Amino acid sequence: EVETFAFQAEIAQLMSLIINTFYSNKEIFLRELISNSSDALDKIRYESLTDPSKLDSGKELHINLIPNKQDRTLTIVDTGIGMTKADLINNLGTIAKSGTKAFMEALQAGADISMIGQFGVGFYSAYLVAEKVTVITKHNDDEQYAWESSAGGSFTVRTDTGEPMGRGTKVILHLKEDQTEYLEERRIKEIVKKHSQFIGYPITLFVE
Amino acid sequence: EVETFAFQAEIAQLMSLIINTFYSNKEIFLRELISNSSDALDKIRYESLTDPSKLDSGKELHINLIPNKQDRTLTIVDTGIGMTKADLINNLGTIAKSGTKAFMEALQAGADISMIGQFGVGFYSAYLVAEKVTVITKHNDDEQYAWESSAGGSFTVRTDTGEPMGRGTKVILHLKEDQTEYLEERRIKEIVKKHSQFIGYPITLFVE
Ligand SMILES: CCc1cc(-c2[nH]nc(C)c2-c2ccc3c(c2)OCCO3)c(O)cc1O
Ligand SMILES: CCc1cc(-c2[nH]nc(C)c2-c2ccc3c(c2)OCCO3)c(O)cc1O
Repeated sequence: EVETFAFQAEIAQLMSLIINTFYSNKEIFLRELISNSSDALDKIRYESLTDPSKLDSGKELHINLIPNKQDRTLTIVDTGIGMTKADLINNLGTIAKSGTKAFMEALQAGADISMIGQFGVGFYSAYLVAEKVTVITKHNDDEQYAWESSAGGSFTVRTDTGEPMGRGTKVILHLKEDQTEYLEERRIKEIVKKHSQFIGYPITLFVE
Repeated sequence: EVETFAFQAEIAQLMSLIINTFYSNKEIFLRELISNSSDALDKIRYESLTDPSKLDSGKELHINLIPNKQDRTLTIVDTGIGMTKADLINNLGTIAKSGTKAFMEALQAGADISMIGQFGVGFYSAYLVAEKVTVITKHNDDEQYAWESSAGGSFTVRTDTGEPMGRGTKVILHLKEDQTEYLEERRIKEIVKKHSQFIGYPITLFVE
């Protein structure tokens, strides 16, 4: 079973600006995703302080960067708090309607696209480099869900068959044809060091 | 009634490093506090999307910067989600034990003190400029509380008498004698523009 939803008008607009604006500094997508992972990891660490049982679905709090040159996907996995079905539908837990409006007004007054994360909508920077994004997520209070979108104004949500992840969020970037540099090991390392060097959780870059 | 608590050893250590390390770029305290306010504002905006009644304690989502040269205090107020008594006691809702350890290890490997916010413990950067910090907070699910500390290994929590704030968090910096520059209007504006220029919520700098 697959449900299909329209993005709110404001998120459709944000997505179109990211996809259609000429902007060469596309590499900032990664620190935005890493920063999202870090926030979700913070959240599970804090909840676990009063209820250790929240970590029964995995004690290790970390981030994995997984390139696959065959599928042309870059995957950012964390073992953070994950998301419920309702959070996913509700702009992946972001304040995207108000965040987008504030971001637009900022762009009018001298901001640029790399400041997107300052408005709580950094997730959508994914579309700087990816033609399609799949988000798989598992919250302690819910089943595993798969969100997906190639933009165009719509996204799907379904229950995720098979591969149970325990707890956390997985962002699979199906990369644009001309953005394959972000599957190269030295490129990913360079970007982590440039933008995400000092982070509260370990980051493992998988090799192929 | 006043309760007195010991900081966990790790937070006592973080606090001592901030107070005793020679580090001239003290002005970053403000963007860390503004960034905390922004996160709390994000949180109430998101909760309000499924339950509008969460905003009955105030619809306006903003940040106020209030200097007072007579009391020598700089106060950062927001109308964010606020904090419960347990959050306050639990390192003001931060992941400060793990955050501190990660921050220390980062400092050993080329980080500096301005990266403190990357470890979820930016609040304590307050002690770069303040001899005593008072935090007043009001969550929808609780009464108004006052947290306070002049470091030295301890903090107090009490119920807050009188001045009800509706909803949010108030950080009153009782500034060190030699740090009065942060009460000057042009100094505060300069710092907001340098470090907190593009933020998802309005910031009002009160005049005297
Ligand atoms: C789809 C975007 C995304 C979300 C998460 C994530 N998992 N669990 C949570 C609560 C989050 C999350 C949600 C919203 C958000 C986040 C993180 O960063 C702060 C403000 O916006 C994540 O871990 C990675 C990620 O790329
Ligand atoms: C005492 C530190 C502080 C806290 C808040 C605040 N109010 N409500 C909440 C949930 C928060 C908060 C708590 C922890 C935290 C915050 C924000 O920034 C992200 C991670 O660490 C705040 O609004 C301002 C502020 O200076």
